[PDB]
Amino acid sequence: FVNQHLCGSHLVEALYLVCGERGFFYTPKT
Amino acid sequence: FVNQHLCGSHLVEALYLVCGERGFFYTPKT
Amino acid sequence: FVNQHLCGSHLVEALYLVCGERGFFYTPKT
Amino acid sequence: FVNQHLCGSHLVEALYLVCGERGFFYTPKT
Amino acid sequence: FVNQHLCGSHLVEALYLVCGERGFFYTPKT
Amino acid sequence: FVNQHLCGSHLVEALYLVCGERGFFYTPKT
Amino acid sequence: GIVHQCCHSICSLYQLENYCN
Amino acid sequence: GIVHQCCHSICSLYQLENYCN
Amino acid sequence: GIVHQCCHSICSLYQLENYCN
Amino acid sequence: GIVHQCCHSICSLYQLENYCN
Amino acid sequence: GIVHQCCHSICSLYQLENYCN
Amino acid sequence: GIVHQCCHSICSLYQLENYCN
Ligand SMILES: [Cl-]
Ligand SMILES: [Cl-]
Ligand SMILES: [Cl-]
Ligand SMILES: [Cl-]
Ligand SMILES: [Zn+2]
Ligand SMILES: [Zn+2]
Ligand SMILES: [Zn+2]
Ligand SMILES: [Zn+2]
Ligand SMILES: [Zn+2]
Repeated sequence: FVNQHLCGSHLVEALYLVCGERGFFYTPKT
Repeated sequence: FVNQHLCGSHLVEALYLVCGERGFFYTPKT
Repeated sequence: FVNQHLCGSHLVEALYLVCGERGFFYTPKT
Repeated sequence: FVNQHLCGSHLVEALYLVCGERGFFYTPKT
Repeated sequence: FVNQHLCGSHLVEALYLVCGERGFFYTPKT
Repeated sequence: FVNQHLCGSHLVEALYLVCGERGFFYTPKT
Repeated sequence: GIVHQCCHSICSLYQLENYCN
Repeated sequence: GIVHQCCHSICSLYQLENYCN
Repeated sequence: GIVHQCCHSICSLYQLENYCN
Repeated sequence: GIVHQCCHSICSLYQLENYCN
Repeated sequence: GIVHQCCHSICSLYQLENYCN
Repeated sequence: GIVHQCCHSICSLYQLENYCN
């Protein structure tokens, strides 16, 4: 898997891919 | 075709922009 | 809505989303 | 399905790259 | 519709993330 | 064509577009 | 679910806002 | 329109160039 | 242009809408 | 080819890994 | 948050999975 | 590689084509 800083929508597409059917949660300023 | 899987990709990118600091949960199920 | 610098194709996808059926104009070096 | 709406997203990203400084107008209508 | 052409776009972006330093070849043919 | 630094998945989408049916090879750390 | 509503019909930014936390 | 031509059939970079200003 | 307003600087949704038709 | 397998059915990250060099 | 862990810093695939449901 | 040529530096369309099959 890529080894770079993942930011903005790029971090979201990575989660989308990586998590697959599991789904994911994107909460930045938590 | 994978119409659902592709649409999902756009959806999460759109949520990234729309939600901002609010964050969001993406559950392909339900 | 997200509060970050929008650059390159990211600014175009934001306009695409935000403007919807209204359409938009992208002229950078005006 | 939203085949037209999704295709539009790719189109504008492609125009961003192809047009460059020339800019472009995106009118989903017409 | 251009279902194949659009899917291809997502595929290469996904390979970018999955392959990382390993790189990849994209041959729309075969 | 755009005249900017093309990085990450942005370089891959540019190759996808530019190369068309020819296909392309993305090998970064060669 | 967001997939069933927004992949069947186009959801505007305003409609997508419902799925934010 | 760009949608009717390019979403029906694949438009190459060269074809897309027509829609630039 | 929009690049300097929204890429170099930060634009609110309202300011982004200035570039809608 | 990657298009025929992954555009017909969803390929997970694990399946996509086969197409890496 | 995930932004500081994976955008500001670099995250391994395993660390990225911490944000999966 | 292409990363240093087109990401670190700027590549013209012609130079980008060097990476086409
Ligand atoms: Cl698509
Ligand atoms: Cl400036
Ligand atoms: Cl920090
Ligand atoms: Cl360098
Ligand atoms: Zn980017
Ligand atoms: Zn798509
Ligand atoms: Zn400026
Ligand atoms: Zn930080
Ligand atoms: Zn370098």
